[PDB]
Amino acid sequence: PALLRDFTQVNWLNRDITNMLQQAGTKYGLGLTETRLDYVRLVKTIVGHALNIDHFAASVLNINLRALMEANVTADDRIKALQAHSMISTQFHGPNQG
Amino acid sequence: LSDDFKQISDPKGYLTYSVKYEDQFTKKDKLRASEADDRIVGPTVNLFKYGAAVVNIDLNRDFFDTATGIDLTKGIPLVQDLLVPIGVTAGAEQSAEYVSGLLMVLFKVMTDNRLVIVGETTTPMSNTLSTVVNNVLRTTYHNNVGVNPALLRDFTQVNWLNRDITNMLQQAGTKYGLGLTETRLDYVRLVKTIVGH
Amino acid sequence: KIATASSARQADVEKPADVTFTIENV
Amino acid sequence: DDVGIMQQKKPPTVVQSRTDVFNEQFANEALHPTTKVIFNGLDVNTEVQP
Amino acid sequence: MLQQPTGGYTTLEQFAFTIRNDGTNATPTQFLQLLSYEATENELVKKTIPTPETHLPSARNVPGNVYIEDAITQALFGISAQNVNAHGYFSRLSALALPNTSARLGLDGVIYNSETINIPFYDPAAVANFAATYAKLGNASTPRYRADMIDIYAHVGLELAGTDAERAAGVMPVKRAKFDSWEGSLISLSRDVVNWKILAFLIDLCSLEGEALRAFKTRNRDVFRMMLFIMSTAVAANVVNRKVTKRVDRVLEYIGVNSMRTAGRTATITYDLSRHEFAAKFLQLTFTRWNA
Amino acid sequence: DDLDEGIRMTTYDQYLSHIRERLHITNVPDPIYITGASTPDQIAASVQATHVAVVLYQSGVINGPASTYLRENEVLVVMPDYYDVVSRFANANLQMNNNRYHESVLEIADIFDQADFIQTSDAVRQLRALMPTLSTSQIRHAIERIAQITDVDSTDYGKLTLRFLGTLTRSLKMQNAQIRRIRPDGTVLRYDDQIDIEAFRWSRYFLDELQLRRLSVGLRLITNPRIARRFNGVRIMYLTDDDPDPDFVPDVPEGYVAVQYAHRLFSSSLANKRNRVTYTHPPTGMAYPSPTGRPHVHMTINERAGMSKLVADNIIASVIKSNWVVDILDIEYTAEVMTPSEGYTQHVDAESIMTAPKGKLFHLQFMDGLLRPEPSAFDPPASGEDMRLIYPLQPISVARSMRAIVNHNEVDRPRGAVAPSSYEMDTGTLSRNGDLLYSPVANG
Amino acid sequence: FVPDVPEGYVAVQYAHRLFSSSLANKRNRVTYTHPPTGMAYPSPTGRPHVHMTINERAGMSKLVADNIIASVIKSNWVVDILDIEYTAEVMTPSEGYTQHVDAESIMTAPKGKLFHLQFMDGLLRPEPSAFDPPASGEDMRLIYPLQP
Repeated sequence: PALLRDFTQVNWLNRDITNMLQQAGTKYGLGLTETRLDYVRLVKTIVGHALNIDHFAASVLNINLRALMEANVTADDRIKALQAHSMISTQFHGPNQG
Repeated sequence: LSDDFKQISDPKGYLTYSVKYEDQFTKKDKLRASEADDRIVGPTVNLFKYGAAVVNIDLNRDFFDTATGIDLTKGIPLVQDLLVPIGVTAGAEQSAEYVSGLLMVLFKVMTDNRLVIVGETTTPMSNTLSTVVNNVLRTTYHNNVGVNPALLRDFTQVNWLNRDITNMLQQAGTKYGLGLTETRLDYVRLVKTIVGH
Repeated sequence: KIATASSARQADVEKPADVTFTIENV
Repeated sequence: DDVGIMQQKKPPTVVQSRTDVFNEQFANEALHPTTKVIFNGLDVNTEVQP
Repeated sequence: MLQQPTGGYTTLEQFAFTIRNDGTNATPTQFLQLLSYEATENELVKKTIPTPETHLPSARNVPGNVYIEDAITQALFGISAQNVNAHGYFSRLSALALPNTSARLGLDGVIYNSETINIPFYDPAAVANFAATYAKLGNASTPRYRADMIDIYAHVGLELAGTDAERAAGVMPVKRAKFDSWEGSLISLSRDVVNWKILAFLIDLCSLEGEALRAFKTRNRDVFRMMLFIMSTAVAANVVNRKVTKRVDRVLEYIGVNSMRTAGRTATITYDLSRHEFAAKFLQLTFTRWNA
Repeated sequence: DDLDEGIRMTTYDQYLSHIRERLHITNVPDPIYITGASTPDQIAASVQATHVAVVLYQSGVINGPASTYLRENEVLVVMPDYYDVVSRFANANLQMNNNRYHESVLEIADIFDQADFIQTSDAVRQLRALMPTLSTSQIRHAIERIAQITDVDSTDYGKLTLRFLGTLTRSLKMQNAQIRRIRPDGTVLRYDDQIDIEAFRWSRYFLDELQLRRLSVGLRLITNPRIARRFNGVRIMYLTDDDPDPDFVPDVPEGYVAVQYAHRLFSSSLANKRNRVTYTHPPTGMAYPSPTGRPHVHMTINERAGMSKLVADNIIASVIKSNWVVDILDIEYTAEVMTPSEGYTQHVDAESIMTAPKGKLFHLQFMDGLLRPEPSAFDPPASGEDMRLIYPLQPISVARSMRAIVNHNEVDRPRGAVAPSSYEMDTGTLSRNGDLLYSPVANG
Repeated sequence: FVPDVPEGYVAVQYAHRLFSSSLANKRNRVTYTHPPTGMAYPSPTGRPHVHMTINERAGMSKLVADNIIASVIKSNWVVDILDIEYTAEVMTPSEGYTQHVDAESIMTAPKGKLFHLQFMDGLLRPEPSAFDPPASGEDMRLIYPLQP
């Protein structure tokens, strides 16, 4: 609804939305924004967008991304599992451990 | 009258920007300039698009044509059969061709009789131009603005470039501008009036 | 999908000067 | 900075196969970069890990 | 041209070094105050740093304006920095090292082969003093001149986590750093650092002498400590979070011990081997100047 | 003393070719000879007389007050020749020396004040220095070719067409020629305003005023560094391909000993029951039959003339097996600069660089691998190395204006990316006379 | 003839742990980290003179093997493979070599393969004519006995 500002011809609505926008307590914004997570790399870089979405779905999406972001699963971990399921002296080689 | 000159519009220069692109680099985001700002800034942005590995300044092949005997396919001018051995055939890809080629640049420039006439122009309203372009434009411009890097300001998504060009523009020593300007020669009449672009 | 190089250079558009029959001032 | 995705072009891969004894010669050696490599088969990393 | 202040260029407010702390500006010292350390069984024991090689790269002429400051700060702190050991930039540096070179190093951090007047630029004597040592960054990769990428970090640890007694002793327990932190605190810290005009700090570190330079070392010790902290996180073998009482505490382990880690990670900036050689050489030069 | 500072002087040939006719044209007395008894006041009277600040050397050692006068006033002495120049001046301080000089072009515009009789610049001299020595027949060839390029019927030009002796071509070479009345004896007379017309005063190389006007622009274009893409000289060095920049010339390391290539060095010798192409190292004189184990050698190679294939190949083998750094100055090449995606269309064998005819233009390609994306984190390790032998001796990317128009982390510039120079964007103004000008730097 | 290791070379026991893939200047190089100083060496070319002693080739990555051989060549490593058993035939100069053992097989074979190295006895090689022009090229032996 904040988008309707100076766009709906319904005047009272536009007046009211203008009031709520100009109040200090609320500040609509859209698209790319400066997240604390900016420049953090995860194969691809993270960026933040102020989407028009519900805060519940937004909260869950944030949680998922930060989840993948924190896991620190490297190749060494998978090499460790492969070694656990391999005949006792097998040697594994390949990717950097990190 | 003698044809002492060669009336032309939208003149071609001696040097032109060549550019090599790495075609796997493209910004995911898509710019949406106003149609007029695209009419002005457009040939530039299309030339200096993302992934341009290099942007060179070559001699204009289109001006120093083969009719002048020049061959600019490798970086230097090359003119065959000027400075040659006498009495034996000259070798191909001879270095002497370079010096021969320079004469043809010099000669071809010694005898350029082109005399500019104004081409199709445009007078955008200021409201249809993004403000930097309005700072750079001067009421009107030829439809065939060629490239010039100063145009990329607030237009290339390559950020360092835009930052750097902004620096050079805001420095007092340099001031890009485009289209009609106040020449000392303004209002001077020669059958038709003179103006400066 | 293989990477590719490319190139471009600004074109000449030097037409010989046009002969308008219209005049622009008195 | 990004990881390449489309297959990048690579320098040609000369395959020296040095033996017990050999007569090394460098006439007509390549001047542009080449990747010298000593072994005939090196796609050894075949166990893809989903 | 900027005449160099007796206190060094760093005294100018034009070259103040600062870092955001959860997005608010703060002096590096008051970030370092947030740092807390847990020592472990291992002990860092600094060795004498080998004296840097006298061979500057040949001062060959090069096209364009080398942007030397951005090169150095990126190679040390920038995310996934590239081509850190390309030789041309340091050819221009050694060009600055010559007694009466036409090149000038602007406050921008750029070097200009012309005497291009409009941009203010550091006093040529000072930059000669600076290039005379830091052109040696140009041989960071060359096998004869490679820095020990391992032992040098002990000094790093000593200048970061070292207590004054631990520092005078020349040995400290290997430490695991931790601090209350916002998400992405290390990356944002590295972004704040990589924007530092470290050329003022290095031109001052190289050109200043006697009491003024000693006062300079006491004054800028927190800045050097901070650059050291970003490097240490770049080499920290492991970095994580602990969730004590709602607050999250970032924990880097371990300070002062390079792990030669090469693959990048979410937590921190990460050196490739080239960046390791570079950072090592930088540390050798910078500490050799730092301890005299 | 700065290289610009000191006693200016030139050979007499330059004088007749350039200064003298112009002196005759302004109607001034011929500049005084400077013998041993030449006071500075006489030289001052002569300089003020000819308005040219020149004095031809006569005979005898020059006394010191005159020398300080010529040095401070930048008076241009003309000398018959350059043998034993120091002997022609009295060395009070003994600072002057035969080898202590700085040869340089000096435009006539910096000595003559009147602009009517000066057309060109140093640029023509530079471009001439680029030319091969030319026979008169060759010169006629260049002329007829320039006519052909420009659709002129140049036939029977420079040629007598006698009925009985036939066609007889004469030379077309008349450099710096003037139209001049001659005595019936056939000898020339100094151009007199009283008889000969003003149009005959100074030929102006026989071009229209306007062609001279354009000729100045053209000389500035030819003498522009950005158009000079005929590079000469390459460094052959065994190195892993590291630096992305095309303009990378590896430094010769510390222990290396420079050695001019000469045939006397490489030779045959018996060595372990074989006739090995031994190299002898001039600092020690020791012989090294095998390319392996040779001392580090910065071997310059001014000419590949008689260099035998066994020797060329043995040198290259020394470049590899012994890390010799050789520098072939004979080569002249164009250099295409490849983007990493286009790779290398051409492939230069070592043998071709060591056997390409002198004066043929080599065409080398050089990667600008700066636009090359990071390897995938799980891409297989590369066991072997990527090596490279051919390197430029000089900067190559001189036409380059902008480099790497792509982001690095969506703010930081890639190392080695190049923004266009500010001058590309200045568009200043016309001068009071109508010349183009860059905008003022400082406000004043 | 068993070549001596030149002075200033340093002994290094082979271990799988000494080699690893790692990023190094836009390529995943098989870095070698020298056990004394601890310094990594992404490329074969710069490596310290190393008298590596491979007690057992088993478990070694083939790429690590190529790297070690490439170190022998470009950094002058002397690597001493102790696992190998081999017969030897001393060929006369007249007959020349007939069988060549690729270093690939020497590095990657199973323990218990029995290699058959040949060895020229060059004492009776003919002497070159005093006036004949030099040959181009250099004979090179890569593998050597540890024992007579």
